[PDB]
Amino acid sequence: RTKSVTRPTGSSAVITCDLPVENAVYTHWYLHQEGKAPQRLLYYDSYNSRVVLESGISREKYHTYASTGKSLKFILENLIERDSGVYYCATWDYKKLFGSGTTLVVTEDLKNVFPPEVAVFEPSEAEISHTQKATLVCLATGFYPDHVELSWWVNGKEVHSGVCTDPQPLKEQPALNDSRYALSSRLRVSATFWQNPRNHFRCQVQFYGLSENDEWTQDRAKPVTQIVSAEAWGRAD
Amino acid sequence: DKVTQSSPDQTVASGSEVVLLCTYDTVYSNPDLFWYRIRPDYSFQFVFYGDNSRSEGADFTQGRFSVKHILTQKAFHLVISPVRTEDSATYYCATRLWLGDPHTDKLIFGKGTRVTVEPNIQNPDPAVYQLRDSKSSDKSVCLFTDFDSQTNVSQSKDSDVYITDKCVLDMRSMDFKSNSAVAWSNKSDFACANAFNNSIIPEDTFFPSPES
Amino acid sequence: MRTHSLRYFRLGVSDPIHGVPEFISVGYVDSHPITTYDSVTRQKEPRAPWMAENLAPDHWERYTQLLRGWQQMFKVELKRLQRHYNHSGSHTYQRMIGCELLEDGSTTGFLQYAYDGQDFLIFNKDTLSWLAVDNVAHTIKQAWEANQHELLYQKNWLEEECIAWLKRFLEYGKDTLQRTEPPLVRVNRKPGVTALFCKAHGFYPPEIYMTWMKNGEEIVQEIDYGDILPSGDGTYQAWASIESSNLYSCHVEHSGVHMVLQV
Amino acid sequence: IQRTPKIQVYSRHPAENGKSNFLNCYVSGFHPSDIEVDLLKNGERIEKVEHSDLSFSKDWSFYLLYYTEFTPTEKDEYACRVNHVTLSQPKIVKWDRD
Ligand SMILES: *[C@@H](C)/C=N/c1c(NC[C@H](O)[C@H](O)[C@H](O)CO)[nH]c(=O)[nH]c1=O
Repeated sequence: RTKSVTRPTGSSAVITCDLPVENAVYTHWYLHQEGKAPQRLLYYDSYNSRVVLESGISREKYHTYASTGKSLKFILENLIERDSGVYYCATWDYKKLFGSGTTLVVTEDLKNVFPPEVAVFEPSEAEISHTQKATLVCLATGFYPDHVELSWWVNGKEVHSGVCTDPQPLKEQPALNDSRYALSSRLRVSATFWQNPRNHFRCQVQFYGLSENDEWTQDRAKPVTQIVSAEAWGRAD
Repeated sequence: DKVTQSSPDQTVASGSEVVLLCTYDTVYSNPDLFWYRIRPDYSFQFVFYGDNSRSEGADFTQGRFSVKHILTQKAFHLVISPVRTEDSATYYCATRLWLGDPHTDKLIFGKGTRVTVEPNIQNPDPAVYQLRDSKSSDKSVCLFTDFDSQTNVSQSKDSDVYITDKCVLDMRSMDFKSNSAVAWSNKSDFACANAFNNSIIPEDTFFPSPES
Repeated sequence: MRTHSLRYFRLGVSDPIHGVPEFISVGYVDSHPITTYDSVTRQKEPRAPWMAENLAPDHWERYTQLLRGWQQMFKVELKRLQRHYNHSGSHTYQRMIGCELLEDGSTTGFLQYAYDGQDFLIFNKDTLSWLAVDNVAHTIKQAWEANQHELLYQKNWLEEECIAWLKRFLEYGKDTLQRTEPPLVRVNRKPGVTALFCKAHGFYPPEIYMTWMKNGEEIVQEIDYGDILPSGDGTYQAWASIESSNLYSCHVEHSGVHMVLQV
Repeated sequence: IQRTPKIQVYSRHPAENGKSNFLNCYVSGFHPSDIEVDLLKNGERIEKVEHSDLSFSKDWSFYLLYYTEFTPTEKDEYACRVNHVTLSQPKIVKWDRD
C-alpha cells in the first residue's frame, strides 16, 4: 500500500498522499528515518492556501500540487542522501491518522545502480521426506538501491500465508562504501501441494528504479522501475 | 517538550509480557499522550491514547494492550500481556503540542523501542538441507530450518559465503510456524555440512546425505 | 485534578425590543466569557486578553462566517417553531453545546436545544439519538435523525475536539484559570439566641465544603447555609451558621486543603 | 413557563463604616432576559454603576452583577431596584449591614 521512489541527488521528487479522504482542511507531512524519531516536516493549510513549515527547514525545499478533488502531492527539491526515508501524510479525524506513506531513496551517483537478478530454488527431497512440507527459495542479487519489493504468486495469485521475506538485505562487499545487495525469501507449502504439477509458483520482485524522464548514457541497459521474476512448476517425482 | 524511550530493543517470546518505557516532560498540566507503532511493512498505526484521567485504545488491541500512566513519576508505559508474533514492530510514544487550532497540532515522538517476538517451537527439528538450484543459476543453497528460536544465527566465517539471519515462516492453513536461514556461495569446496560451522549448532541437527 | 468545563451558548428572540439584538452567541470556559458574536457586530470578538495572543487571525474570520450561517439557521428554526406552535408575539430560542472534564476522571458531552426556557431536544451521543419532549419536537427529531453523518460529526466534536479546545484554552489562560487563591475564614457572633458565623472570602475556585463539628462529632444538620456569591474582584465568598455553653468548630475544604478553626 | 429573578445585595469586602469598598447586586435565575437594574443611595438612584456582561446558565437561565464603589455610612441607605416582565411593579430589596 506504500508507494516507493528512487531519485538522483539534486533532482526533485513527487509524493502523493494515500489517505481515506482526498482533501482535508489541514494536511500534515512527517518524515521517518531508521535511526531517529519521526518528525513533522510541515503541514498544508487549505484556507490560507499555504504551507506552514518548521524552523529548521528552508522555504524553497518543499511545495504542494494540491489538485482539487484528488489526493494532495508534496514535491521535494535538490535531493540529498540524507533526505532518504519514508514520508507520511497525516490528518486529524480520531487521532493522527497517518497515510500509507511513500518510501524515498536518493543517490549521489547514478552510475552504480543495477537491477536485481531473481532465481528460484526448488525444495530438497529430504525435507519432503522428513517433514512432508516443501520450501521454495527466492534469491535476488546484484541491486544497489535497496528499494525492492518481493512477493510470491501461486497460480497467478498473490499469497500472504506461508511467505517470509528477509527484512534487511546483505552486501556482497562489506568493505565497500557503495556495495550491492542480496535478499532472500521463502515460501513453505504442504508437500502434496508442491508435488502437484498443475500448481505454478512464481517469485516476483518489483524493482524501483528510474523513470522515462531520466536519461541514460551507458553501454548497459536502463535500470528503469520494472518487475523481475522467476518461476517453477510442481514436480511429482 | 521532550519525550524519551529509555527501554532498549528487546526480543521476547510468543507468550511473555512486554513493557515499554516512555517518559515525558511537558509544561502541560493534562497532556495528551500517544503510543503508535511502525510495522516491518511500514504501516503507521495508533495503539493507545492516554491523558491523566482516561485512556482509549485501538480496536485491534482486544484487551491485550494496556497503559500504565503514573503522574507522580511522569511515566507513560505500554504493556502487552498476551504478546504475539504479529506485534513485532518498532514502537514510538508521542505527545500533542497545542498549536492554535486542534487540527494544526504537532506530535513529538521518542527515538523508538524495537520489539522482536520470537516464536515458540514446540518440537524443534533442526535440519540443514541442500536445495538444488534451477539451471538458471549455478549457486548452491543450504537451508537451515525447524530450529528453536533460542538458537542464534552467526554470520559467515568469510566473505566467500553469504549467510542471512533468522526468519519466521507461518503456515496459517496448518497453523504451524517455523524458523529459517539461508546460506549460499559459489566456491568449489562448498558443502551444507560446513556451511554453518561459524554458528552454535544444536547437537541433534539433521545432516542429510547428498546421495539421497 | 479540578473540574473544568467548556460551553457555547446561542440565543435568539423574535421581534425583540429596539435595544435587544436578534441573535447572540458566546462561549464560556469555567463560567468565564471567552468569545462574543451578535447580530449587531456581525463579527466574532474575544473577551480574554490571552485569547488573541495565541490564536491566528484567520480563526476569527472563519468563525465569524460560520457564525453568520449559524445565525441564519437559528432564525429559521425559531420562525418554524413559532409557526408550528401557533405562537405570536416575542418568544425565545436557546442552544447549549459543550463538554466537561470532571475531577473524578469521567468526561461528558452535551448538546441541548430549548424553547421558551424549557428543554426541547437533548442529544444523546452514546446512542447517537435526540430525545424530544413534544410531537412538534418529534417531527424535527425524525428530520435530524434522518441525517446520520451530521450526528457522527457532532459526536466526534463533543468527544474529541471540545476536550482539545478546552485543554489548549486552559494552557493559554493558565495564569487566570489554573491559579488558586486561598479563602479567608472568619467567625462572627452577631437574634434572640445569636448564631455563630463562619465566613470564607476571596477564593477563586468556587468549590468549597463548609461544615460544623462539636468536639470531633459532626452536627446532625442544624447548619443554616448561605449562597456562595462572587466578589467584584474575580473571587468568591460564602457563609454558614449553626446555632448553650457548648463548644463548636468550623471546618472548610477548598482545592484539596482541609482547614479547621477550633473556636 | 417563566421564572422570576433572584435578588442578592451585598458588599465586596466586610463593610466598615467610612471605608471605600464595593456594593454588589447579583440577579440570577430569570428566564425572560429583559430586566432593568438600578442601585439606590438614600432612596435615590446611583449613577456611577459598573457591571459585567450578561451570562448564561446551564438551566436556560441568566445571571448578572451590578457593582459600584462607595463609602458606607450608617446614615446612608443602600438598595437594589429591579424591574422584570414577571413583576407587576419593579421590586426593591434593601441591604442589611448585619
Ligand atoms: C468561536 C470558536 C466560536 N465558536 C462558537 C461555537 N463553536 C464550535 C462548536 O463546535 C459549534 O457550535 C458546533 O460544532 C455546532 O454544531 N459554537 C457556538 O455555539 N458558538 C460560538 O460562538
